[PDB]
Amino acid sequence: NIGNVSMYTVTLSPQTKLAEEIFAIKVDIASHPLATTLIGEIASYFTHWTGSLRFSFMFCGTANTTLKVLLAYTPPGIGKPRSRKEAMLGTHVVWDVGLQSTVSLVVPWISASQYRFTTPDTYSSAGYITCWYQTNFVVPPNTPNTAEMLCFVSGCKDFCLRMARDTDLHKQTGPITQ
Amino acid sequence: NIGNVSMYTVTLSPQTKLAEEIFAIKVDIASHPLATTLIGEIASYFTHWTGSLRFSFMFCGTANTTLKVLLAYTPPGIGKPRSRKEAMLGTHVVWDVGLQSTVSLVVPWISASQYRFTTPDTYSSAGYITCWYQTNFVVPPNTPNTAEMLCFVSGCKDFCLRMARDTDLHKQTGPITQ
Amino acid sequence: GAQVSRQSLNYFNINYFKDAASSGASRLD
Amino acid sequence: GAQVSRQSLNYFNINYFKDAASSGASRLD
Amino acid sequence: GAQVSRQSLNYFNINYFKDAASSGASRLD
Amino acid sequence: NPVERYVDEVLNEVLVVPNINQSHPTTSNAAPVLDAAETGHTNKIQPEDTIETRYVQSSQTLDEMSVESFLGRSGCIHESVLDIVDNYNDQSFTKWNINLQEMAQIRRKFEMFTYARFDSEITMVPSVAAKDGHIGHIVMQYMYVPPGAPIPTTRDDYAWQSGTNASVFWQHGQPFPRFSLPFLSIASAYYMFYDGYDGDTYKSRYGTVVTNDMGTLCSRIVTSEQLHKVKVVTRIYHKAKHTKAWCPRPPRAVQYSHTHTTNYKLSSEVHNDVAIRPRTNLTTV
Amino acid sequence: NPVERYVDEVLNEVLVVPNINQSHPTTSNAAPVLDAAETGHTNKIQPEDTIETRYVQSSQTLDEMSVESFLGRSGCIHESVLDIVDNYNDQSFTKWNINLQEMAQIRRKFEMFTYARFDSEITMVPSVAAKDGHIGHIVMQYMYVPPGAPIPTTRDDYAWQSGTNASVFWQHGQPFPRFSLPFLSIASAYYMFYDGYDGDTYKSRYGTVVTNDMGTLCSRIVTSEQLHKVKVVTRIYHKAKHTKAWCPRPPRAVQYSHTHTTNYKLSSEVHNDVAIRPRTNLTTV
Amino acid sequence: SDRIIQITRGDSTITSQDVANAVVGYGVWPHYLTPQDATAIDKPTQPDTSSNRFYTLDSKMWNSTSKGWWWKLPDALKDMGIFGENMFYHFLGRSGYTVHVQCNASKFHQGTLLVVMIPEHQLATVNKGNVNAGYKYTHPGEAGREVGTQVENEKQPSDDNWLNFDGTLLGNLLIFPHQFINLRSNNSATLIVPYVNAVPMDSMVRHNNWSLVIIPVCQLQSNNISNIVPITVSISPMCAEFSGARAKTVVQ
Amino acid sequence: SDRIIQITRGDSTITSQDVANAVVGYGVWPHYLTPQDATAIDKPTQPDTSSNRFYTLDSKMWNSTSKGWWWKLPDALKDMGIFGENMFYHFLGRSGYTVHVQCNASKFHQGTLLVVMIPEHQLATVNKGNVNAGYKYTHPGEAGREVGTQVENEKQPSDDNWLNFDGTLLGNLLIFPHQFINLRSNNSATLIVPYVNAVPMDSMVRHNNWSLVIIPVCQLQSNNISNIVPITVSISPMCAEFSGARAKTVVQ
Ligand SMILES: Cc1cc(CCCOc2c(C)cc(-c3noc(C(F)(F)F)n3)cc2C)on1
Ligand SMILES: Cc1cc(CCCOc2c(C)cc(-c3noc(C(F)(F)F)n3)cc2C)on1
Ligand SMILES: [Zn+2]
Ligand SMILES: [Zn+2]
Repeated sequence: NIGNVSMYTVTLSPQTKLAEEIFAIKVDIASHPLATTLIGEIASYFTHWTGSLRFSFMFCGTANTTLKVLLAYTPPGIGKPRSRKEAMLGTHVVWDVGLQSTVSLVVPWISASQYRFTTPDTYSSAGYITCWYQTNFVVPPNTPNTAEMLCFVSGCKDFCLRMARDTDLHKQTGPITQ
Repeated sequence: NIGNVSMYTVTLSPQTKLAEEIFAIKVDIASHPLATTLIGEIASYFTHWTGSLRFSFMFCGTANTTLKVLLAYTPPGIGKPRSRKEAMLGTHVVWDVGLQSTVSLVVPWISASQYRFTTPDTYSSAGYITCWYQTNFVVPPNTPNTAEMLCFVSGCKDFCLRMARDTDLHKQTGPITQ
Repeated sequence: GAQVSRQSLNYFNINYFKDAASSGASRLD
Repeated sequence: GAQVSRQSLNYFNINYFKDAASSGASRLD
Repeated sequence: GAQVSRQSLNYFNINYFKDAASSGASRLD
Repeated sequence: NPVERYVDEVLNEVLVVPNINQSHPTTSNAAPVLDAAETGHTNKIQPEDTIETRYVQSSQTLDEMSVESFLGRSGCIHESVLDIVDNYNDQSFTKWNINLQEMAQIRRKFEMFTYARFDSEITMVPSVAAKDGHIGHIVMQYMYVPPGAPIPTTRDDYAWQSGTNASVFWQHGQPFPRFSLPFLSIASAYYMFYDGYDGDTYKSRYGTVVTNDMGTLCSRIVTSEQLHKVKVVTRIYHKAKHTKAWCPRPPRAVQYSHTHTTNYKLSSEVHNDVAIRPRTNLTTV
Repeated sequence: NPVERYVDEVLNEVLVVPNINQSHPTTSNAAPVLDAAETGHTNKIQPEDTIETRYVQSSQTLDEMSVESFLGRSGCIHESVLDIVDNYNDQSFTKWNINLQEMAQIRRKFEMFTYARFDSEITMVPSVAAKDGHIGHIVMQYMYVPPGAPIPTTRDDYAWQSGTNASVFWQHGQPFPRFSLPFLSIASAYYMFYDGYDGDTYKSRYGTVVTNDMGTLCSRIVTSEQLHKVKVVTRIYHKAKHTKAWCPRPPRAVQYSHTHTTNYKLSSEVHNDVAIRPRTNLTTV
Repeated sequence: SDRIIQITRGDSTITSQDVANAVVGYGVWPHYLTPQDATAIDKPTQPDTSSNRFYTLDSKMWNSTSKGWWWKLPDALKDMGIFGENMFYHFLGRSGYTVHVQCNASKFHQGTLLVVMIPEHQLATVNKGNVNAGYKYTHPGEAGREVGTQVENEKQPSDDNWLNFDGTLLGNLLIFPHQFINLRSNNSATLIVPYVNAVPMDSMVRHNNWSLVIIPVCQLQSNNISNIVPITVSISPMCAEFSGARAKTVVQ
Repeated sequence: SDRIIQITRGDSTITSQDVANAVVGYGVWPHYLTPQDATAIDKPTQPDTSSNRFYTLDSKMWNSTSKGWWWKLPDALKDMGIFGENMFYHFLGRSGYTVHVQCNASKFHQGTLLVVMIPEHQLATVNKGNVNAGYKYTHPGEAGREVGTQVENEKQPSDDNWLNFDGTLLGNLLIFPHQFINLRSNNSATLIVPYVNAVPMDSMVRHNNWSLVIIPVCQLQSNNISNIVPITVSISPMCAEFSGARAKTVVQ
C-alpha cells in the first residue's frame, strides 16, 4: 500500500464471524505508523512527550450503511488484547455510525512517570489502540459491500514535548547541490 | 569471622577468673574496626573530625541471664589499660543487664586541639574503649551458657567532619564496563 | 542600554550593541 | 538578573544566564 | 558582595568569591 | 511585573499547559465524541469528556516548543574548503553563493513554514589541517559581497580592500568568529516556498531561487604563500533570532536533491524513499 | 537579612552545631544511658548525661557536610579516546553511551542515596598527544545525541550538522569547555537504585539500565586529516548543582564490576574483598 | 502499657504483648496521592478495607543455622485477595504498608533478628559478569527466599547476607527503617512505611518498591531445641490505589 | 438532538445516533446504600470506576427464526474484570446498572425487539412436577440463554417466550422497565435500573436480582438476508459496593 492513497484507509465489510479485529497499532506518538503524521513528525524533534492523544475516525461508506465498532486503548503492563472482550476491559468508546461521520477516542495520559521517551523505548511504551466490530457492517440490497474509514490524530490540551533533538525521520546521504 | 554475621557479635559467658577483659578497640572514628561503620565510612570522606561519640551495646542473651559489665574510655597519653582497675580510673559506665537491653557509653571529646585527623595519625589518636566483667555472667540451670552482644556507634550533637577528601575505604583497580 | 527592573530583585536586560539584530533570543508569546 | 541587598553592605547575587541550571552551588538549609 | 561607601567618593570593596580566604590582603591595625 | 516575567524566563514557565479536571459519569444526548471531520475542523474533545478523570495540576510548559526555540539552535549550513594542493594563488581563495538550502537538518525545520522572518547569528568554525607538518601563522578573511558588488577573481583583487563590504578577519588561535545580521529581505518575510517565476515564458526560473538571492561569501587565506601546504575548512553555522513564521506545512518526507527546489527522486520501491516502515498487516503492532 | 545570610556564606557558618553545657553529678531513677535498640531508634543520650561536663561554646559548622557540598565537587566520569593509528576516517570520531557508572569515586558517593535530583555542570579536559611531532590546528566537536536522534556513522555524517542537538566546539589553545544541564529525568528524581525490570519475563532487564538512559555523546576531530598522527583524550568531569537526595544507604563495600548493576565478585578469601582489616583477636587494638 | 500493641486494618486486628515500640519509615505516614504530585489522569480505584487489611504469608522455621529470609513488595502480596487482584488488572498501583513480624519463644531462649525494610533493594549476582538477577528470582511471592538453600542457577541473586545481597555491609542496614526482635525483649516488630518512589504511581508487576529482609544476627539457642520456633509475617497495604484498568495481566 | 446519546461510565463511553430516549427503572436512579437502610456493619468496598464501567458480552446473531435471549445479573458479569472479582471475594454485593442493547441494520430492514429488565424473574419448568430450574441453568454467564436451542434436561427452565418462561403472558412484560428496538426507528435501547430487593445487600452468587430478556416480537426481514445482523449487549454496574470480604468463592 505504501505509495498509494490506500495506505491511509481501513476497509470495513459484512462479517461472518462475530467481534473480529479491525486494526491494531501502538499508541506511542513517534512509533510507526504514527511517526509520519504531523504530530508524530514534530514529536520526533523532541526527546520527551506527555499528555493525552486524540484519535478520530471518519466513516467513508454510503449514507445507508450502518455499523457499530469498539475502539479501545490498552494501558501498558500487558500484551495487546487478543479479543474484543479482552480489549473492552480497558479504556474504550463504542462508535455508532450515523449522521455524524466522525468519532473520537481519547488516549488519556496514563503513565507512571510524568513524561515518556518519544523514541521506541521499552520502559516508556504507552500501550495500544485496537478496533473491533461491536455489531456488524450492514447494508441494504444494491449497496457496495465494503467501505473505507479514515483515521486522524492530534494532541489534547495536555499534550507537550520536551528536549529538542534532531529527527531520525529524515536524512541526507549526499551533497544537496545547485 | 570476616564474611560471617558473627563478625558483628561479641560472646559473653560465665568466668572462672574475675574482672576479665572482653574487648578493646581504638576510639578513632576512622580506624579499624570502626572504619566500615556508616559514621566511619562518612568520616573517611573528610580529613578532620571532632565531637563526642556514642557507643551502644545490646545484650542478646536470654531474659533469665544476668550480667554486670564495665565499659571504659581511656583518654590518650597512656597505653590501653591492662586491667579493669586501670581502665575504671578513666571515663566509664557500669552496665547492668535487665529489662532494657541496651546501654550507651559516650566518649566525650577530650582533645588538646579542636579537631583531629580522621586518618590514623599518632598526634591525634583519641584513646581506647575497653570492656570488662564487673561481676559475672550468671544463668539458672538449663539455660545456654553463652550469649551474644551487639555493638553500635553514632555521633553526638557535637560531632562534626571537615575538609572533604576521597576515601581510601574503596578503590577501582580496573575498568568498570557495560 | 539597560532595562533595569526592581522588586530587591533588580533585573538588568542589557543590549551591548546598538542594533536590535545583535541581541539574544527573544522572549515568549 | 541581580538580587541586590543592602545594609552599607550591598549584596549582588547575579545570574548571568537565563537558566536556573546555569547558576552556581546552592545555599544551605 | 560589595561594601559600598559614600562621601561623591563611593568606595566599592568587592568580594568576587564566596569564601573569606579568597579575598586580597587585609587592612591594617 | 518585569521581574515576575524574569523568573518565568529563568524557570522556563512562561507558557503553561492547562490542568485536567475531575470529571464524572454522564448520560446525555450531547455527544462530544461525535463530530464531522468534513468540516475541516479538529474535534475539540478533551479527556474529561470520554472518561472519568481525576484532578491533576499540570506542570509542563510549552516554552521549548516555541518557534523561537525550534529555529533558535545553531546548525551547519556550509562547509567551505580552501585546499592548497599545487598552486597557492589559485587555491588560497574561494566563493560561495549563500543559501540556507545545502544542509538538510536546518533546511527541513525552516521549510515547516511557508514564510519566516528573523535576524541571523552566524558563527564560523575554521580548522587548519597541517598537510606537511606546520601551519605557520594563519589569518583568514571572510567578505560578504552583496548582489552587485564586485567579486574578487584573484587572491589580490582590489575587492578584498573591502572599502564598503563587511569583512571579518580571524586569526588562528583566537576564538571563533561570530556576528549578527538583520532581517535582509526586500519583502516582509523570507519565502520558504514560492509558486512563481521570474518571467512568463517556458524558460523562466521557478521557485525560491527567484526570490532568495543573498549574495556571495568570499574568503581567502590572508597569509601569503608558506612552505607547508594546509587545508582550511571553514564551517558556517546559522541560527534564527527574533523569529516569526507563517502557514505551517507538511514536513519534507523524502531526501532533498537540490537547492531552492522541492524536486525529489523515487526508486522502483518507494517504501525505501520514505520514513514509513512497511506493516506486516493492519493488526500487527 | 539577605546580607547577614551573605556573611554566613562567606564564613561558612550557616549550620552551627550546639554547645556542650555544664552538667552535674546525678542520682536518679531516670537512666538515660539505658534503652532498647530493638525499637530501631538511636539512643539520643548526650555527653552531659554520662559525665560531668563543662560549658563549651561550639564553633564548628556543618556547612561542608551538606549534600550540596558532598556531591558538589567535579570528578571524572569518562575518558574518551580518539587515537589516529592508520585510518583517519575510522579513527577520528567516536561515541559514548552516557552514564555516571564508569568511575568509582563519584559513583560511590551518589550511590549513598536511593534517589537524587540535581542539575549538572560538565567540564571537559582535552589533551592532544603529538605522536609524530606536531599537532597542527586541532578543533574538536562534541555533540549530544539524545535517545532517538540519529547517531553519526562516519566523520562526515549529516548528523554532525547538529541542526537541533547541542554541540560544543573547542579549539586547542582555548580554555576548557564547560556547560550546565538541567535535571534531565522523565521522573521527579534520578534512580540511584531500581529494583524493577522493563518487562515480566525471564529475559527482561533488571536495574537502573532500565530507567537511566541518557543518550549518546558523539565526538570527532573537526580538523581534516593531517600528516602527523595525534591521540586526543578528552576527559569528562561532572558535578551536581542544586542537589537533593533521599533515603540514605550503606556505602559500596566491594569493588564495582559493571555499570547499572550492583553485581560484585568474591575471591576464596573474602577478607581481601572488603576494607575490613582482620583483627588478631577481640582485645588487640 | 508501652509493651502492648493492637493494630486494626480493615477486618483484621493484630496484637502483641511484647513490642519494642513501632517504626514509621522516614517519619512519613502513608497517604493517598495528591493532585499536585499525580501524573496519570484517570480517576484511581481505592478498595479501602477490602485491600487495606493484614495478609499473613507462609510461616518460616528459624533454627540454629538459619542465614535469613527476604520478601519483596508488592510481589509478596500478588496472590492476596482483592489487593492481589488489583495489582494485575491495573497498569499502575500505589501503596504503603504496615509490616508486623511475629516470633515468640521463651524466657529461656535467646536469639536476635534484624528486621529491615529497604527501598529499591536492587539485588546483585556474584562472579557472573554483567548478568543480573532474573525476574523469576526476585518475584518469589509469599514464599519469599530462604538464604542458603536455592541450588544455584546463572540468573540467581547473591545469597551473601553479610553483604546485603547487594555489595554493601550488613552492619549498615540500620540506616534503613528497621527493628530487632531480641527474644529476651520482644516477640514482634512493627514497621509502617509510606509509598517511596521517584514517580507517584508505578507498575506493581515489574517494580518492587520495598524489600523486607530478616537476618538472624544473634543465633537462636535454648536447651529445648526440639520445639520449633517459627517466624510469621503479616503485611497490610495502606491507602492502596490503582489506575489504568484493563484485562488481568498474567505473568510467566 | 434527541436522537443521539452518549453514556460515559468509568473509562468507557458508548454512543448511539438513533435512540428512543432512555428508561430509568421505576424512576429511581441508582445510589449507594444509606446508613438508615443498611444492616451489615462492616465498611463496604466501592471500586468506583474500576467496576462501574461498560462490559460488553458476547454478541448474538438475530435471524428470521430467533425466539429470543435472556441473561441474568449479576451472573452475566461474573467474569468481568474487577466487578466480577468483587462478587466472589465478598459475601454481599449491591449494584445498579446501565444496560445498553445494540442492534443496527438498514433503512430497508424491519424487525422489532422487546427489551425488558425483570426484577426477581423466577423461572419455571414445564411438565416436570415440582422440579425447579437448576442453578447451572440460571447461571449461564455472559453467554446467556438462546431460546429454542438447548437440548432438554430435567432441570432445564421453560423455553416458552410467549409465557415469559414463568407462566405469564408476554404481552404484559411492558409493565416492567422496557424499550423496543424497532429497526425503522432506533438502533439501540438504554435502560438504567437501581438496586431492587427486599434486603439492602445480597449474595451476588446465589441471587440474580435482574433478568434481561430480549424477544423479537416483529420478525427480522429484508431483501439482503446474507448480511448478518448481530445484537450486542453492554452493561455497566453503578454504585457497585461489596461487603464481607474473605477468600474467593469457587462455583461448581
Ligand atoms: C531565506 C534566507 C535567509 C538567508 C540569510 C542567510 C545568511 O547568509 C549570510 C551569511 C551566512 C553570512 C553573511 C556575511 N556578512 O559578513 C560576512 C563576513 F564576515 F563573512 F564577511 N558574512 C551574509 C549573509 C546574507 O539566506 N536565505
Ligand atoms: C543518573 C544520571 C544523570 C545523568 C546525566 C549525566 C550527564 O550526562 C551528560 C553529559 C555528560 C554531557 C551531555 C552533553 N550535552 O551537550 C554536550 C556537548 F557539548 F558535549 F555536545 N554534552 C549531556 C548529558 C545528558 O546520567 N545518569
Ligand atoms: Zn614543525
Ligand atoms: Zn614540528
